[PDB]
Amino acid sequence: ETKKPTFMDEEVQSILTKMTGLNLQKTFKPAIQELKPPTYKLMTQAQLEEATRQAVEAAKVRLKMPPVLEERVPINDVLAEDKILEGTETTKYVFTDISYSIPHRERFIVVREPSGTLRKASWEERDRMIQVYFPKEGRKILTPIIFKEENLRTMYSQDRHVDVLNLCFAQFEPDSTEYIKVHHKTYEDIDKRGKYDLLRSTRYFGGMVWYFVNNKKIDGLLIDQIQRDLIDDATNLVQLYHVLHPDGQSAQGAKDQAAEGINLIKVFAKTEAQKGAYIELTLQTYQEALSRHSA
Amino acid sequence: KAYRGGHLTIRLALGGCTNRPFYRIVAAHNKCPRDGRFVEQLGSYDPLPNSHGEKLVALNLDRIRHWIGCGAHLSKPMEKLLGLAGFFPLHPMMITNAERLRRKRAREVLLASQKTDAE
Amino acid sequence: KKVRPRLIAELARRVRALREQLNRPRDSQLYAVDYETLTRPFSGRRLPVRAW
Amino acid sequence: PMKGRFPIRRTLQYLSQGNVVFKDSVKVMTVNYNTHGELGEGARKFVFFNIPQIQYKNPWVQIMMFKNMTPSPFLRFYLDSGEQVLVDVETKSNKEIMEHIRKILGKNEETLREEEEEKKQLSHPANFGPRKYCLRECICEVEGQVPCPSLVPLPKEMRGKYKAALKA
Amino acid sequence: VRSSVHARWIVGKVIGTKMQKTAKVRVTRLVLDPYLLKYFNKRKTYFAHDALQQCTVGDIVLLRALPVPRAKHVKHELAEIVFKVGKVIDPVTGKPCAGTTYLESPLSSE
Amino acid sequence: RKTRHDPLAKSKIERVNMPPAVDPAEFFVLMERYQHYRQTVRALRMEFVSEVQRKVHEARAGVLAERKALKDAAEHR
Amino acid sequence: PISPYKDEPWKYLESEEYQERYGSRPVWADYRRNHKGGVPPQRTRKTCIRRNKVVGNPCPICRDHKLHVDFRNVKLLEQFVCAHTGIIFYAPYTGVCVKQHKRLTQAIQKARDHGLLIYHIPQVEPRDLDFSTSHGAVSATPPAPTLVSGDPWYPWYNWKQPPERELSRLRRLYQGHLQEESGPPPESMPKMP
Amino acid sequence: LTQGLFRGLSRQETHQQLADKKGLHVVEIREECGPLPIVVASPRGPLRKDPEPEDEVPDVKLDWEDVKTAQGMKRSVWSNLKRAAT
Amino acid sequence: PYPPLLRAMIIAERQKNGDTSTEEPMLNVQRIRMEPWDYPAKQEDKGRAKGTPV
Ligand SMILES: [Mg+2]
Ligand SMILES: [Mg+2]
Ligand SMILES: [Zn+2]
Repeated sequence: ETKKPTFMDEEVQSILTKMTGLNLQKTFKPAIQELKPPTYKLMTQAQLEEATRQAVEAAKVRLKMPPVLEERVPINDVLAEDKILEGTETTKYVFTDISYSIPHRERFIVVREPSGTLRKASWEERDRMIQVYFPKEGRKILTPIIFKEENLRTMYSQDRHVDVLNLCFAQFEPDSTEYIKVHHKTYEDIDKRGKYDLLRSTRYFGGMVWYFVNNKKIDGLLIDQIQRDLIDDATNLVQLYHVLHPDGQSAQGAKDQAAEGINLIKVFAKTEAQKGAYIELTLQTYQEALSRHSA
Repeated sequence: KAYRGGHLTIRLALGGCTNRPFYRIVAAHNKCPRDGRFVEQLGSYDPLPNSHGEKLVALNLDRIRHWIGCGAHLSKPMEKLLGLAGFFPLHPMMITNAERLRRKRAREVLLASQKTDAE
Repeated sequence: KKVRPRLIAELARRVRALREQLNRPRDSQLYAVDYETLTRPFSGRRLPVRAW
Repeated sequence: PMKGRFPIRRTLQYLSQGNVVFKDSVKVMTVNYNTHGELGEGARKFVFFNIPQIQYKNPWVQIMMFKNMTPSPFLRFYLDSGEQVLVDVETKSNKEIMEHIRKILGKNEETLREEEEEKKQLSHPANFGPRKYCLRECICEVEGQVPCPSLVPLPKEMRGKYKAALKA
Repeated sequence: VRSSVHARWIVGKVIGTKMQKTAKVRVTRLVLDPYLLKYFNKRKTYFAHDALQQCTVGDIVLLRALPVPRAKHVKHELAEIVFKVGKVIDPVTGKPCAGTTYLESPLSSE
Repeated sequence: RKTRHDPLAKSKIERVNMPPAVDPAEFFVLMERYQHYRQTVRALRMEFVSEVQRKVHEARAGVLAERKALKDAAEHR
Repeated sequence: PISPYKDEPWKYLESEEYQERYGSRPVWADYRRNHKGGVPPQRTRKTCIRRNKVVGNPCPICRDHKLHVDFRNVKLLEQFVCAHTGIIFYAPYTGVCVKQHKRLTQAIQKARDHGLLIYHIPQVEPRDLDFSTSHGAVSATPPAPTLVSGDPWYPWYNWKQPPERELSRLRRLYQGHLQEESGPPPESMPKMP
Repeated sequence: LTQGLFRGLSRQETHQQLADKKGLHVVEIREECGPLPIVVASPRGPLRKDPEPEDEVPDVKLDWEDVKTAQGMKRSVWSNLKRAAT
Repeated sequence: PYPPLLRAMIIAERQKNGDTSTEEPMLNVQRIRMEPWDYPAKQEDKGRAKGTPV
């Protein structure tokens, strides 16, 4: 019949990429790390543009939007229950297959419980054991205290929402429960304080939009884009919401009125947007400003 | 060093420090020292529980199946680790010791009951 | 690649092998057992208890 | 300053820039070039610059060079199977000569990528041993495990010194 | 195919034909200097089996490893004389040459 | 440890080791277990040997291995 | 002496007393070690304070008792962190003793973990190429027939009583070295009441 | 040493002077800044359209100490020693 | 029956390759000819005591 587009669909990928934008300054911000004497080249105007083009190409690789996944189902599987071994050992044994040429999501990690029951390791145990034998840079075996509520709120108070997402991505798998909660909590703080600009020109911008659309709370994001003269992205936000919610007041209203461009926001503001009056006032303010520049 | 006869054996090589045991599962010659030269390390075994109350055992199954198919023998403690992992059937000694432990505790219950009842 | 040979090492090896055949012990000597002490007079090693 | 003209040739950085890795079939490479003549200009520059790069990446290939024995420069390769490969290098720059021999007798980038991956499997991250061969020496280095007694002393219950005293 | 000789194919210069059915061949390889990082010729002497004794002192020969060493030092055999001494045939054109000048013009046979 | 040429200790000249007493029920049950456990392991061992032999043969004259050999020879010519 | 800023270490750096003494430059700027030769020893003194007694030439941390090394005192810790590279200066650089440098390293690390100190956080690639969770290692493997019926994985796991004739054969084989015959073991592990 | 120090520092060529002489942009490449090209100096006059000839092998004189250090062949117990801030 | 870990991996291999079957893998222990421990061995391959007398 009709299938709602996913996060990795090309239409969604193209729209989200345009809403992100390649800022070579931010994508290649001078990092605070060990420094080396920079090299210098004598380049013409054509060569300088070519070098700028390569920086644009390298920016896209760095701005690749991570895939969005649902929470993984907890693993509760028992291979065998040997009652003979019950009570012989007071500590459970964890066995991890450390074969190199095996994907980390296809390794057999089993736990021999003290009761004698052999069971597959849970997701939290599997991620911990993988780091023990196959360490990854930036990932700690024990969960850092940075992910506590107080520590995260401290990061939010410092407008370092990108750092939180970078820390969460390196530590937790995308389908993990902790990964979802940290990302969702980060997104809520962004919307409440209107800090959408922090995630602009970052690979994590697409996830923020995807979270907002699925909760019908793109009211805050739409307001910010209009105030920053991003109507083209603002219209795409409304169109993406209509695509993912065909059976809505705004989606049906758009079809009835054949609204396009700025008219799409007006239909959405009156029908489904909670702060419709604020959006209309914001859109009216921009429209008057644009008209003066036209003359 | 070319020993007279001998064979490869998958055994545990003790590491760590005093009172901190740690065994590395290696495939070495039978005549080699316990912590001496080995052909290929096939995993690790940490008998001391960690902060999660777990004993970490690593089994390079692809290489373990390779060396066993090349004629490498298995030490008795190694045959129990495989049995605990389910890679091998439970060693008869593990089953037999479980039965002995049950008998030992069963007799302790009878002694405890008599002390409470009689006195 | 010339190395000083060891003639005596080869000479001793052949002498030991030859004497082990000429002076080989016989079954009556190797497997004789003193039924009183249950020890073999050839080597003086006690037989296992279960075989007594 | 480093002695000789073009001192960059005697650096490991320059010698490792050679993109020509001969196949297992190639055994002996002979270079015949002319010391004079504008047509053999590429051959002289190939010997001056590219020969050290080729030998460095192919330490087991014999390279013997002959000067002023034939009217025109050429390259000859002696394969293991007995086939002799002849390459003409007259009126061709050293870069062209470098790419031609790589095309006909050099391993492609796909083969070189595969060879490097094989060496990666040799160093297993899960293995424990000296820092020369393994990333970690003991399981005590793994956070969450019982640390080394040298740094953090063990409880008296877990030490054999007090185990015997309590029992006897 | 299998041979116990380490050097399978080697190209060297004959420096002596004073032995019966054996040509003393000098082989040079480029060996890296670990400190100077410059290649210098290293010369090793190989004995080659020459059934017809057609080698002449001063020519370039191709040596093929024997499956087994026929003598204590003879491990290779004369495969092909690459450059005869004073009678070099140019591989590119096939015409005889004396140094950098063709003895027979390549245009003789078009 | 001691070598073959080291003289025997005087204190152990008269030492005799008494074999342990046998529990008839536990001995027979355990003896059967060692006859089943080694049967399963030997069957497992045979499969492991075959896999090693198959992998060597597949790398030597396997269909995929031979396909690459002919492909490289075709490219070389 | 008892510093009143122990409860709130960050208050000291904001006082007028701090401005008069140090100013806008780091505390260790005016400190110079005393040592023989032109090359200083690669390790500073172990501690400037021994048994509540201060050495003749205290380190910048030890020379001021009002400077408390705490993770909350973020401003002080930045003086010991390179502003261009983010690394912590070694002991010979600033001149602090080994004991206080170790305290600084722990405090700086503690500050970074809580997010109070800004440090470079690199962007990493995802660990797994494929995120599929359909493989049997992470999925639910179908149960074996033995597991469903509750039987042991092998028949010989459970205790089977040997035949009477076989028991008599062992008794005859081991005359004079027999233990008390053992029946089937308890089905479950007993516990002390 | 004093007179030599002031002599070399007085004769150093700035990036702006180099850009004016060559008539080309001077682009700074920083590893911390990734592949982002940074223009530090641009010629005030006309800009050349022909790129500089990319020589395959530069004919420059290399100090052996710099090369030896780069290859790790230079061991010295007196190098990279921890010293007071300057 | 296979040991619990080996059976799971073999079944997991079938699902990975797309094969769908409910058959339980089993070991062909029929080939294994278990022998009594008191079965006579090869006297030909057995050694002999050394010639040193006491
Ligand atoms: Mg057996
Ligand atoms: Mg067989
Ligand atoms: Zn101090």
